[PDB]
Amino acid sequence: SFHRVDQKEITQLSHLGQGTRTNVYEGRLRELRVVLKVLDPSHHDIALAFYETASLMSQVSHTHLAFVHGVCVRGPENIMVTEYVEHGPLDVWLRRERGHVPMAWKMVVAQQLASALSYLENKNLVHGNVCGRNILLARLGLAEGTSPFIKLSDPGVGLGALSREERVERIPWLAPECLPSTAMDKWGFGATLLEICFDGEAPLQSRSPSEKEHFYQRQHRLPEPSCPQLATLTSQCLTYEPTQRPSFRTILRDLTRL
Ligand SMILES: CNc1nc2[nH]c(-c3cccc(CNC(=O)COC)n3)cc2c2c1ncn2C
Repeated sequence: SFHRVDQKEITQLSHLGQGTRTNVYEGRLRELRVVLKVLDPSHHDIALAFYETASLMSQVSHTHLAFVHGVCVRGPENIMVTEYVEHGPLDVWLRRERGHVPMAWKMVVAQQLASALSYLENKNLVHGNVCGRNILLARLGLAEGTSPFIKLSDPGVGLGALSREERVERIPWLAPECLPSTAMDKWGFGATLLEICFDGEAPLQSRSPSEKEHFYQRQHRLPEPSCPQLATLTSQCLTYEPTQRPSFRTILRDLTRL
């Protein structure tokens, strides 16, 4: 279930970048500034995983979740119309501001992200693509006495429809059980906290596919974060056994208790 957008209602503007089986553009709806996620020419199983994401995102509402306006489906074209968030992806921003992002700023982002994921967990919904690229900055929190404001974006094509090579490319955000899950987002959240702590440089992100697969096969563990208040929590989320990961209710409480 999602809103159908007619092709006449959307205008495509400049290219923002590439996603998994997609090209992202700034656009106009009706006029409202939006983002257009244009799926590549695809088989039906890929387009169905794109529809499942649009349906998931159309049935949720949370202050830290990005809005989905609908989907344009006509012949070979599939375009998801999503919320344009003022300052774009968190990973890109963190890399530009490297060395100048305070610890307190990172803690706020962590709590907002846990609140969005606690909301999804309570509705028994899995995101499957938690990473810095999918976290959007609505407010920067740069001025004295202000705080950042993030929105978790849609997960794009569902993990279940991707190739093994594409899953390997998602290491370290990919939960290890997904390599060959109501707990996969806890691992994705933990790897995103490391990515945030390291100013947008996630561990392993540069390693070759075979090096990434060996790390998981041997159950080597990711580094401790540079934020000392997040070390216990990241270690608990980044456990190979899925049943040992804490719930987002616990994660969100553990963050408020710091
Ligand atoms: C400003 N608002 C938004 N910007 C976005 N950029 C991307 C995006 C996606 C893939 C690769 C890149 C990297 N490209 C650059 O660094 C060059 O910059 C143009 N960027 C998605 C996205 C977005 C926004 N609001 C909602 N969403 C989903």
